[PDB]
Amino acid sequence: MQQADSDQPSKRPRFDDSPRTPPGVELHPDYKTWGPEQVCFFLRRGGFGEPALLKNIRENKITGALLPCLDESHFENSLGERKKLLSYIQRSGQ
Amino acid sequence: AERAPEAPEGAGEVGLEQWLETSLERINREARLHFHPEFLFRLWNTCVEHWHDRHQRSLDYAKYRYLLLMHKAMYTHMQQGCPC
Amino acid sequence: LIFSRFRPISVFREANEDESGFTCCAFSARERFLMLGTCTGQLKLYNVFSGQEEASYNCHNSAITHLEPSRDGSLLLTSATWSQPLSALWGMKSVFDMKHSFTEDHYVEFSKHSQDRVIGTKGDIAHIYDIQTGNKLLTLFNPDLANNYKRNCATFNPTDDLVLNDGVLWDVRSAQAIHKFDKFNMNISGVFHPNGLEVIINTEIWDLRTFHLLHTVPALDQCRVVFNHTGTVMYGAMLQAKSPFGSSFRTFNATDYKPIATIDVKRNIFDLCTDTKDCYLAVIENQGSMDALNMDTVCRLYEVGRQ
Ligand SMILES: [Zn+2]
Repeated sequence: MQQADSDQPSKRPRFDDSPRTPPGVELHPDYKTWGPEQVCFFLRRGGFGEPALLKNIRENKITGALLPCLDESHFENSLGERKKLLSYIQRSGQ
Repeated sequence: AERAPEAPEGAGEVGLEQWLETSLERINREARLHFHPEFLFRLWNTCVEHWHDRHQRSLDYAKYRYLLLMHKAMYTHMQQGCPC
Repeated sequence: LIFSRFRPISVFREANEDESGFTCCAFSARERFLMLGTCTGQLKLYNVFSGQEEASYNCHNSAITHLEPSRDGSLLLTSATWSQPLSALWGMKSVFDMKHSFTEDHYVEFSKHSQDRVIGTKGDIAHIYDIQTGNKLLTLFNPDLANNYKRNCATFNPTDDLVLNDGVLWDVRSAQAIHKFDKFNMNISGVFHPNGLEVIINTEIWDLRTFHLLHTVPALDQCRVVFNHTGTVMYGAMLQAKSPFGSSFRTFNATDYKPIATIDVKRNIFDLCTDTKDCYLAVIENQGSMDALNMDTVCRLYEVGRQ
């Protein structure tokens, strides 16, 4: 009796019922067009989604065009991480 | 008095996983026709950074909350009037 | 002028969700129920008196944008946002089943006098369907006269003689355009006054007999307009061309088009509706933020008359 294409689960995901036990769409082809939001997705895929870093990316309105021009002193404003991030951005696709 | 009709047989049967990913696929394709990726990523990033990372919820819960936000955004936009 | 006072008395939330996502509301045929549509396609019936969720149905794969029960409680029309089928007709009498779908029609409504027909809208085209068979009875489209309104909703006049579609006036039994109303906005296509005498397109109020302009009413700009059962008052809530929904609704007098009140609910209004006895006003309210995260949307019930 129920149309299977309009059907939904009866159980809805609830916060207090959904603990973590331990992608969706794609970026623009050229880095230059990225807003700070697309830059944050990019940074998170590299393992650099420290909540402080992405906050600065947003406050300082750092775009994708800007993203190649940066240094570890910027990244301070955890020396080992800054080296990896600097390396990540270097070796990347766009 | 006024009675409310019985639910159809078979309502609620579909699994979360299957429903979630089919939904995410459909709305994402559709949204890309109406929104610029910055907006799309603004909804995705908040949901994942907030529900998945800070509040340590499953990715499925985060995706589910993104789904809810995209639906409402699609709703707003089409009520406003779509050029195409 | 009792439509100057509204007292919030009740609130409805989705009972099984962290965040409510009502997108639509309509009282049931016999007004025992508030029918609330949700942003994922569900329909939910709340008992107005008890306040409890009495039923839940799965209707579409996108947000519900419109709900119209038939006066006889036999049928329900629904519309979605972007998922096909966009509209559908449902049975209401024993089991909830889909009678017919209108795949490409993003808005539907019953004929007014005898509710035996459904008029649907696909862009600039209006379709008229028979309720029993679901067959398309006719297609109203005149390419020459089109205004191309972005929010076009075709609609029957009170007596089902006439159709307003994309700012064009159609005579139903000859199936021919008899007047194009000139275009003064991009979005609102317009509506019949319940008195069957005037047409309200956006700001402009036209006279059907003479096609002379009667009033221009700047307050109505981009407002979704709603008449009370007796045709004495229109409610109005903006949806502009940060959230585009107005934070407030204005009531007017339907005879002289003069303001009566300007009510601020301090929340984004997604939709509103009112019962026939003019006791209650239900308003879908959304928590506006520059913050994407907060999109909790509830239905607040108002008592009209009471401060
Ligand atoms: Zn669009």
